[PDB]
Amino acid sequence: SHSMRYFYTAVSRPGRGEPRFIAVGYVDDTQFVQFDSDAASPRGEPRAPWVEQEGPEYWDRETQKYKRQAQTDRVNLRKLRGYYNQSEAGSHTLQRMYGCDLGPDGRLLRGYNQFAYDGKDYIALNEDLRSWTAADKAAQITQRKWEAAREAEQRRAYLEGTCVEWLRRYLENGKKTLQRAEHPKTHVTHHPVSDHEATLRCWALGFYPAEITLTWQRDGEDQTQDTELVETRPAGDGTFQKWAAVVVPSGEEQRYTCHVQHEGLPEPLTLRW
Amino acid sequence: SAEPVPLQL
Amino acid sequence: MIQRTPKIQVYSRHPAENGKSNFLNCYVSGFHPSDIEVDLLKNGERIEKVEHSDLSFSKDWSFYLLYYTEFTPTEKDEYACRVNHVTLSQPKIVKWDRDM
Repeated sequence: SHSMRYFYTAVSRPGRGEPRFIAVGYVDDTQFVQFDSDAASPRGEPRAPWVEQEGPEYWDRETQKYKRQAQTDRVNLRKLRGYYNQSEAGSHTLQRMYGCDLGPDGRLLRGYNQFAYDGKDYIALNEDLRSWTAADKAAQITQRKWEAAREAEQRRAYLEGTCVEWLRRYLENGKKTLQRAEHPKTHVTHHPVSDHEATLRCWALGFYPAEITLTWQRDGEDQTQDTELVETRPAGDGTFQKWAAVVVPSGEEQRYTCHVQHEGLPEPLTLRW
Repeated sequence: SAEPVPLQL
Repeated sequence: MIQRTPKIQVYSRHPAENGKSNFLNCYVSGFHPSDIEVDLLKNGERIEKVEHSDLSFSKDWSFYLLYYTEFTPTEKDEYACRVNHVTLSQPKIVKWDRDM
């Protein structure tokens, strides 16, 4: 159930000059790397103890890569401005997401390589790793350029071999925290609303991994439409938080049951107020 | 480890 | 250029205890572009030692950020999160609720 993902953010500034280049790298929901072009001497930064044991020479190589990407996204943003017949005036965004989902053995389950320009899909590597999906006419230019260059075939070697070898090294290096599941700490809170209503709130706290879903059931029936759900939030210690809420009649609370499914939970929990 | 050669579109 | 309005969650790291140490969080998510002003407030004032996560995105390309300050709840001090983005007609202030 493990994946390595890399997230790149390139933001142009009005007129000319260097764009803003941000690179984040994650192993599931645990970040191990940051790069920020906004530094007079930019460097690769380790965000997890398991990559800190990795050689200082490995740390120069990561920096050179992101320094190559930052230099490359300036020309990418420049080209797209021309694909969209846009001026140097005004800030634009170019995002790339690439990475690997680990299979049941030490094989690639799925490979990703996709782009967004101003937060609209641009081009995506298809599941076969041989093909691309262009969203507009502009992206079809990148696509015809990419199909001629055989970019997909070239990018295949990294997703399949390299991305996998590294996720595996990181999973062995961080086996203590990366390879374990921390179950949520469940409880229910009751909050009267009126003479005829009351909010029933099911909290899930201190869990790892993220968004491993809660539910409210009225007499065995899942409340898929009446459930007030908050987005899964980082606690800030590597753990996550989420709650599920439901407004219920005055004295009917007993019909409502909260369900929790988590890989750290050997059995789906049922709880009431 | 990041992908070595950058993607030019 | 598509512009998306931020989602704001104001909360503490561990459950609230008056007088005991904690970390105050403001999770901003689902926003596009990346330029954002995020501030944590103690009694409507700007907390100076508010740290943040390294900008990242979701499946839909929307951005997310985590701002945090190591705090102490009390009953009197009123913490909140203030956010500013292109989308907002005026900055959004979201009060920290112990049970939110």
